[PDB]
Amino acid sequence: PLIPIVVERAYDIYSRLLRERIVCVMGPIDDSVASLVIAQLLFLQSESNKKPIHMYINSPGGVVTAGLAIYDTMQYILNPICTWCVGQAASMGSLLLAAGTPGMRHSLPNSRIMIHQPAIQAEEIMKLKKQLYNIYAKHTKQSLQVIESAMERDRYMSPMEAQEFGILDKVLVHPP
Amino acid sequence: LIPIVVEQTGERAYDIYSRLLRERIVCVMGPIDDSVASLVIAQLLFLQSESNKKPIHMYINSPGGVVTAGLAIYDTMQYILNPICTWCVGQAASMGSLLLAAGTPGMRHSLPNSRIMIHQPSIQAEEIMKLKKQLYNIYAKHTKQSLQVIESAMERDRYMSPMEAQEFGILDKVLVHPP
Amino acid sequence: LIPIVVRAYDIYSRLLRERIVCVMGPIDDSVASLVIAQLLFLQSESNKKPIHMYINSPGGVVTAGLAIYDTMQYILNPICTWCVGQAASMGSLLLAAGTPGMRHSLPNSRIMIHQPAIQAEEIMKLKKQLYNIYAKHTKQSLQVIESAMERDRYMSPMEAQEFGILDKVLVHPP
Amino acid sequence: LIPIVVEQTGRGERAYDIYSRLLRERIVCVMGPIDDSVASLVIAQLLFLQSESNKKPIHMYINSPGGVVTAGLAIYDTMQYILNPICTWCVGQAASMGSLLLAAGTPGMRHSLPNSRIMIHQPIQAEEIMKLKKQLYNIYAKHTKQSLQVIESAMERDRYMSPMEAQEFGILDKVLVHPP
Amino acid sequence: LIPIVVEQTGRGERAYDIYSRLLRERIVCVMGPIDDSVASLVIAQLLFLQSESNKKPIHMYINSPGGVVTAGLAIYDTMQYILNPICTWCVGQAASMGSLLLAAGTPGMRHSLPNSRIMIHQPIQAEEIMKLKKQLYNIYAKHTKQSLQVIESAMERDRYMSPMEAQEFGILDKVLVHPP
Amino acid sequence: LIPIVVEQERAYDIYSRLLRERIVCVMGPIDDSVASLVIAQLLFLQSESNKKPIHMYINSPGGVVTAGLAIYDTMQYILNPICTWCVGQAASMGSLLLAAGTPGMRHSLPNSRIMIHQPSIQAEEIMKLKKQLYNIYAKHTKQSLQVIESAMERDRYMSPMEAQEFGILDKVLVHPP
Amino acid sequence: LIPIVVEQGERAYDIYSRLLRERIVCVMGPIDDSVASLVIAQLLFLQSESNKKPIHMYINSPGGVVTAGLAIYDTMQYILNPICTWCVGQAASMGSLLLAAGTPGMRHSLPNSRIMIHQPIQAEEIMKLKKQLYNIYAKHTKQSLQVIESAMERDRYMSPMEAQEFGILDKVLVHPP
Amino acid sequence: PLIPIVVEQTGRGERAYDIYSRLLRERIVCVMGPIDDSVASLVIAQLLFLQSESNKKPIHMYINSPGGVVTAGLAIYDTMQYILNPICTWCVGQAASMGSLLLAAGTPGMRHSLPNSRIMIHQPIQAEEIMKLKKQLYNIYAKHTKQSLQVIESAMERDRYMSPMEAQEFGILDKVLVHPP
Amino acid sequence: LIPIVVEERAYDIYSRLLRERIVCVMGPIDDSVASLVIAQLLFLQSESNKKPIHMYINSPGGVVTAGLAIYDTMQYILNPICTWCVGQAASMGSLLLAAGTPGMRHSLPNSRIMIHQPIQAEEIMKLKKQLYNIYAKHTKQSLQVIESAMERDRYMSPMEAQEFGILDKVLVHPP
Amino acid sequence: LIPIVVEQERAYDIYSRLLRERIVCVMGPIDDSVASLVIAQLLFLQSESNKKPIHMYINSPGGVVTAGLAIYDTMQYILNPICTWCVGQAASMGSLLLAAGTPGMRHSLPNSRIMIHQPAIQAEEIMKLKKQLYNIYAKHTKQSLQVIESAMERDRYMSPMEAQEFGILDKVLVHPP
Ligand SMILES: O=C(NCc1ccc(Br)cc1)N1CCN(Cc2cc(F)cc(F)c2)CC1
Ligand SMILES: O=C(NCc1ccc(Br)cc1)N1CCN(Cc2cc(F)cc(F)c2)CC1
Ligand SMILES: O=C(NCc1ccc(Br)cc1)N1CCN(Cc2cc(F)cc(F)c2)CC1
Ligand SMILES: O=C(NCc1ccc(Br)cc1)N1CCN(Cc2cc(F)cc(F)c2)CC1
Ligand SMILES: O=C(NCc1ccc(Br)cc1)N1CCN(Cc2cc(F)cc(F)c2)CC1
Ligand SMILES: O=C(NCc1ccc(Br)cc1)N1CCN(Cc2cc(F)cc(F)c2)CC1
Ligand SMILES: O=C(NCc1ccc(Br)cc1)N1CCN(Cc2cc(F)cc(F)c2)CC1
Ligand SMILES: O=C(NCc1ccc(Br)cc1)N1CCN(Cc2cc(F)cc(F)c2)CC1
Ligand SMILES: O=C(NCc1ccc(Br)cc1)N1CCN(Cc2cc(F)cc(F)c2)CC1
Ligand SMILES: O=C(NCc1ccc(Br)cc1)N1CCN(Cc2cc(F)cc(F)c2)CC1
Ligand SMILES: [Mg+2]
Ligand SMILES: [Mg+2]
Ligand SMILES: [Mg+2]
Ligand SMILES: [Mg+2]
Repeated sequence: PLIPIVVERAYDIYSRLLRERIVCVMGPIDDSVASLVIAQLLFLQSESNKKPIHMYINSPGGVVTAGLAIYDTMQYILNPICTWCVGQAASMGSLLLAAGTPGMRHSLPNSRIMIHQPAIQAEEIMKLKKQLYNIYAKHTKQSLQVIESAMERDRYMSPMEAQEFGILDKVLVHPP
Repeated sequence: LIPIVVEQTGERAYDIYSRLLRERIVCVMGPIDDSVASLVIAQLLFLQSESNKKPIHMYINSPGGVVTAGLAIYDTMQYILNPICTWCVGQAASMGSLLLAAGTPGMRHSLPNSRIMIHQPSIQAEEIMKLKKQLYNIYAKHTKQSLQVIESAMERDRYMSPMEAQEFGILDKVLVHPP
Repeated sequence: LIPIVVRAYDIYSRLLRERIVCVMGPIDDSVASLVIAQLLFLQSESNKKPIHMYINSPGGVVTAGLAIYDTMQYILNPICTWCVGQAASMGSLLLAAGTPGMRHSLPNSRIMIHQPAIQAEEIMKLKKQLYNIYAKHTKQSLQVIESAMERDRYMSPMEAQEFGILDKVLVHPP
Repeated sequence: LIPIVVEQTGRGERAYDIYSRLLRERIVCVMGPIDDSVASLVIAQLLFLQSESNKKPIHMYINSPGGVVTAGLAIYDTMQYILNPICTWCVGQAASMGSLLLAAGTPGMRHSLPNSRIMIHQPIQAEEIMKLKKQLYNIYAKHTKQSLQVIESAMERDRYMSPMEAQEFGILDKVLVHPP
Repeated sequence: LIPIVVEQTGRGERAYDIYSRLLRERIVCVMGPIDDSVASLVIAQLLFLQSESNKKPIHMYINSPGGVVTAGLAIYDTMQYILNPICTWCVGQAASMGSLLLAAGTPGMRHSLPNSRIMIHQPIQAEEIMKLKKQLYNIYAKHTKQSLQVIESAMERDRYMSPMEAQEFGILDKVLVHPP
Repeated sequence: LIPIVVEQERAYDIYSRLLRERIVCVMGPIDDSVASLVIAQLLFLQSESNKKPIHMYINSPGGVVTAGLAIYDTMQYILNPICTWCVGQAASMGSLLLAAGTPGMRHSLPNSRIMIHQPSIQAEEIMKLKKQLYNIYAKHTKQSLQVIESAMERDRYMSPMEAQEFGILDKVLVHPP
Repeated sequence: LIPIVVEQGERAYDIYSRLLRERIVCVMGPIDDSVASLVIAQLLFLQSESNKKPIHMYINSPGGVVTAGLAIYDTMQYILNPICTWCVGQAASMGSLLLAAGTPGMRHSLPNSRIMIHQPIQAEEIMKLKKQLYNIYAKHTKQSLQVIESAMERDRYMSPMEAQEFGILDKVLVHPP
Repeated sequence: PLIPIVVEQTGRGERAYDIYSRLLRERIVCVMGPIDDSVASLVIAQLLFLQSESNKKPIHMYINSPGGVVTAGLAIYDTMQYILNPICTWCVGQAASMGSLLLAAGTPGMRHSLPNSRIMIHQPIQAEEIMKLKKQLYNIYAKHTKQSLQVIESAMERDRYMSPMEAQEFGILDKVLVHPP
Repeated sequence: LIPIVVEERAYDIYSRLLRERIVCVMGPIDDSVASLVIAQLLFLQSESNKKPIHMYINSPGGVVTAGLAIYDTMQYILNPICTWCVGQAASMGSLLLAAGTPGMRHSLPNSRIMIHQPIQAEEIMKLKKQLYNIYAKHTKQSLQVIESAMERDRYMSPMEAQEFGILDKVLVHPP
Repeated sequence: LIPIVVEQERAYDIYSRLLRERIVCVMGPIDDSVASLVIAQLLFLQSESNKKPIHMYINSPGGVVTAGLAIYDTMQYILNPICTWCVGQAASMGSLLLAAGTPGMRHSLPNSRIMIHQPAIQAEEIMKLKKQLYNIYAKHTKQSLQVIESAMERDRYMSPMEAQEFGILDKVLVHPP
């Protein structure tokens, strides 16, 4: 994990991407990742409350409450958010992908998307699961019944299938 | 420890990998995982913003690794407009050979003693097969071989020499030195 | 802790400014990557000035060693190789691959051409690549190389000189 | 934690870790076990110091239980390759390859502090192990001026020598309490 | 995490970690176990301080359970080699090699705080272990002014001395609550 | 080391001797291995006599729910009266087994502690199991299911007297009558 | 410690050996080559004692190694004997395949068991194994390949009643008739 | 992995055997799990014991193995050829690598698989030595399958399993059985 | 799990083989294996000082002094010793194979034999010289040939080992 | 796994059979556990006969000095002649035990190696133990303390012939006479 430095002032390359309003959600989501992503989103809003923010997602998912913290922050800030699926968006990753601004949810052609979810009481685990159903229903425009049925299936969707389902808007090979 | 080198601009000190990045060289050395993919993708996108026309060099010495991470790099290579020169040094196996093959036509290179493997050295069963079919389609597109030939070749647990890989359509040039 | 010398450089970076590249310890992909980056950087600083490669290595990963070997042949520069301590397995291949006339050992070094999850056929193909490379740089026949590599032993610098692995055994400069 | 010190130069004030400051005084430390990593660092320092001046003495401080023989021999060969006088100093102990480096200092310039201990005993195929051992015998014979027979016999004994005994043996020249 | 402090210099402000700042005041810390790495660092600091001034006192703070005997002896020999007066201070404890270093301070300049504890008891081949032990007896005899017989008997007892008892024994000179 | 005892002569390890007196021990955490052993013992004792009572000694913090349910189903499958005894504690699945003894034959010693709370696969499946537990506790305690669900949310133990009033057990005994 | 029991001359058996004597074979726990070897040896031994008498297979398993499960399955089909399968606790993955492979009419579950047909080398070989499972489930459940494939994609358990309706088992029993 | 005990009626009364020892009394030898020197030693000891009990009666070898150490597999193979007895081999679950070699080395006509087994002839010191061992395997497979060395070499390069029917056609086994006839 | 066989007396299968005068040297040789092999050889000599003993060898070698302890015991007892190489005999394993009674050293057809060998330096060389002397005695090759051959990191086939003088017969089945 | 042998019938593990022949093995490192066992065997053999020789087989790198001294003292305490045999090696405390056999009855096989060199307590106590070893070697070898001290400093092995000349053993035997 040596991070290359680029000259524009010298920045590590992730800090340079942040200057272009790009936030990376790569790898598992936990409280530490959520904290960082939230800090970046709030910083970018203060730099400009109108300019779009790009969120790059390559994630197998992770901790549900951490994912929900990022989701709530995405909705709290005013900015348009362009989400991009590269590699995969599974579990909480696909929720974040779906939560991008309508018209601005993107996937590359070979990505895979999973809405399936591969110590607390049983009732609390179900309450969290219902929160996920409600969020997916809101952003995909599918019924709760369809979301519940689809999330039970242990499978990935192609980008085209995810587009038809309402998780994303555009499948792009290159810019138009 | 990464050595530091000085470039004349006054003088600026770079670690040697950052200096290579300044020359439009991106390294894909070692196993491919999400962390490596993230770094390679960031570098490719940065280089495109510096110039959407100038070639980018991708050095590949890799046993492969995580398929979805490899596909993320592959999709980024196709997304950016730039010519990409791929170079096989040491080995390109599994996802490494896919990236090698995905360089711009005419600009896929190997050094003379490298070894290339398209075999994948041994989620639900159906999903594993879907990924495998995606690999077949990508190799078919860039090698110009049929799906039948690719499927048969990938079943064989072997490496190809650079000349063999050239004949197969994985690369274009086997170079001892510059022309 | 790496000492700093005086612009302030860590001592390995200072050696690199003097066109010295170190191949100390086991060779793996990470070492190969670093050595290759240094060789290519030094070529861009000057495609004519000699590069010094210091080798103290028990060997390591064959494909990583071959990546360094191919880079040594790719760049135009004269490469002076130096054996200090030992050059075994892939280390001795790199030593032998220096520019003719510029392959050196210190007097107490030891050199080994013996090699102390892939298919049997692929292991043999790699071994044959090593035979061909040693034959080319030592000027010995394939038969002699194959026989010598079977023997689990080190050569002294003088014996390695007679074999064609190196050119000069030096106590001090002339 | 390595303390940082400030030195006054021709270009102003510069901050060095204390080992880097010692290197500026032409002092090279060989403390702890000798392996390829230590040899690499010591060799780089010796070659750097030669380039700063091929005439000025270099001080080598040795407190070592020994270590890897080929790594020790790499340092030894570098000591002989550079032109500079090398003052060796035994502090604490010089055992196995450490005592070889101590003995390899420039004649007249091999030193020990009074309470140091020196060991020439040494605490791949059989033939190759013997070849290395014979190389050590030859090097000790050359620098101590003792016969091969005496060196071989002495190296078999699992013991340390005092600085005075090491002086009489030809490993070092001076046992010093303070400067003259 | 080591706090940073700011000093005013000829060029403006310089930031030192607090141990480096103490070194600028000629204070060398010997806290924790003594091994070759600690000895190397302490020796480098003592030699640096001698080069800054061969007359100004050096303060050595000792809070140590002891450690490696040859490493302790390397520090001891360096303390005797440099010309400078050395004030030793026992804070917390000085046990085994720690108490040897404490006792080796310049006569009149060996100090303890009131609640410290001092141990001269000490918590390779048999002959070599005894030779080292005899070196310790000789050093304690020299600096405490007690006979070899008394030192040998005292070192057999698995116990600590109070600062007052250590003063009476000849290990230290002053037990201080605050400056005079 | 398990001591050996002699019966009038045959030598048994002491647990095997207890088994001869129709005593089955459920001590420690419940997992598939414990369930297998307990089930084998219950079925063996039924074959020796389908009428004679079986004593089940329970000192358990609970454990794997499906393993506990396997024991529970076996207790209901065999015809025999089963006397359950709480010694030390019966928590989580342990208290379910205690409650599942034959009515009138569920016992605790005076200093035992009983917990019906479950100290904290897909979410839906975790809830299905939890609902199965509610139904079983309701059946054997004779409390409405609404009361069971509320009580199981409370992270606490009951004394033997409180567990008796709740319908988990029938008798709190210091010694035999 | 495995308790020892006495059978009537008196002979002392460990309790699992006593069960084997009653023609009961336990498949409790993860299935791997070692478990398969033991189960196969027991089935073949029981066939040699009598090629007509029923054999009882008790299943409490989360599944395990597919080829090991298939070795047991093939042995069940090879021997002539009627095989009564019993689900206690759970039968998941390969466990539910063995349950379903009992003799028609003789596949049983206790009331609180859970059954899963979902399944929690090169890609082509993994798919070939998966297709073998589809074919076996189709044969014993009498469902179509399409229905089996769809059902196996769903990460869920079935109740015993739902498994009965699906064709995995024949009887859900609280006690003997 | 507690091994059940079974009781047999003898001339002197009752004898208790662990179930594997009981199978050995019926001339059944198990090769289950990875093959290493320890497994080879036990299998070899059992084959030689069974030969001494009768040099004519068939021996059954049950194979469920991913393979393992090549020299250990070859030790078992050589023992199978050394004893005079007919050896019936049975593939249950899988026979991969050295496991499939042992399966193929059963007496002609007596090599069996159950219907859902999988067979692999692919194989998932100095380089020259590794090749010498590999050539020994080619020669053994050629002898027992009756295929050419060229066909064996090509087939062993492919990282795949064969079904029992495909293994039958290849010459690795003779019969694929659901139940006895 | 070691199977038990009945002869009534019940023996584990290795103990049954010992009743047939078979001693197994399978796996690495260390002091514990040497102790067991030596005890078995001495026991078999006491049962009969004339009847042959069979030693089965499948070993990568191991501790030199432990191997030499077995070797010395083989020479001490009067009995003919038939050695059998199954799988491999490498390093000390091949020394034991070669030390069988002349005419009674056997290999199965697919075994591999290695005489190459994959404290202070002087003591390591003394042990190595002891091995040279023992191989020279039992193979009838010169010290020079043994030293040269042991330097080569390779295995011999049974036929090559026969020609070298390590063994006498390569057998597919009994005659 | 220790093989079992039959004597004319009683079945012994092979080490117990050797003990029946008055053979005690000291193979492997010497620690308190090994000492305890050897001492028990020596005392048992003395009670069977206080006159018949005992054979001690030594293949040992040495080990704990006080444990070795416990065995040594027991060898001297019992009346019996003790034949010591070096097979493989006798190093450190192993060579002390070898040397402590009855005069005329200390044996080595031809390829054995013997080392008298010794490859938390206070320094003084370590020296006291070392002096005890010097005294014991002097007594049994008949060499002076000065010669023993000098020889023990040398990190080397002796051949059986050299050990014979030194006074550690009496006979180097290829086979019985
Ligand atoms: O201070 C600000 N906004 C101004 C600002 C300016 C520069 C930066 Br950097 C960060 C925030 N806010 C940011 C919003 N925050 C609430 C919050 C917190 C949070 F974790 C998530 C949210 F969506 C929202 C309360 C305080
Ligand atoms: O904003 C830009 N490009 C401009 C730019 C300028 C400087 C830098 Br540094 C990085 C990007 N894009 C780059 C393309 N990106 C989508 C994307 C994301 C991705 F992960 C892979 C892709 F191939 C493409 C969306 C945002
Ligand atoms: O960009 C350059 N050369 C110019 C240059 C200038 C400054 C630096 Br720093 C590095 C390279 N090349 C360097 C050679 N590279 C191919 C290559 C790659 C490689 F890994 C090994 C090789 F021997 C050769 C293709 C691109
Ligand atoms: O370049 C130089 N000398 C000049 C120089 C200037 C500044 C520095 Br920093 C280092 C060396 N040499 C130094 C000697 N080196 C060979 C060598 C290498 C080595 F590892 C040990 C040696 F004793 C000698 C070849 C190159
Ligand atoms: O070079 C010097 N002294 C001058 C000097 C000036 C600045 C610094 Br920083 C260090 C030393 N000496 C320092 C003493 N050293 C011998 C030595 C070494 C040692 F490890 C301990 C000692 F007590 C003494 C020999 C070289
Ligand atoms: O074999 C018998 N009963 C007779 C018997 C006699 C001696 C013994 Br020991 C065990 C059982 N049954 C017992 C009931 N069993 C089904 C069963 C299995 C099970 F795991 C739990 C149950 F509650 C019931 C089927 C076969
Ligand atoms: O020997 C027999 N049957 C007789 C018998 C008698 C007592 C016992 Br115990 C075991 C077997 N057969 C049984 C079937 N076996 C092949 C076999 C092996 C196998 F692993 C699974 C099978 F379904 C079938 C071949 C040998
Ligand atoms: O002693 C016998 N045969 C008789 C016999 C009788 C009962 C038993 Br149990 C074992 C062997 N032989 C058996 C064959 N053996 C050599 C051998 C050893 C071996 F490991 C594999 C082989 F194929 C052959 C030599 C001694
Ligand atoms: O007591 C006997 N022989 C008779 C005998 C009888 C039954 C048994 Br069991 C063991 C030995 N000897 C056996 C040989 N032993 C010396 C010995 C020991 C040894 F470890 C290896 C040897 F080659 C020889 C001396 C005592
Ligand atoms: O009771 C006896 N001897 C009689 C006896 C009879 C049968 C047996 Br078995 C063991 C001892 N003694 C044996 C000697 N023992 C003292 C002893 C103990 C010891 F550990 C070592 C010794 F050298 C001596 C005191 C008790
Ligand atoms: Mg103490
Ligand atoms: Mg709680
Ligand atoms: Mg799942
Ligand atoms: Mg493979």
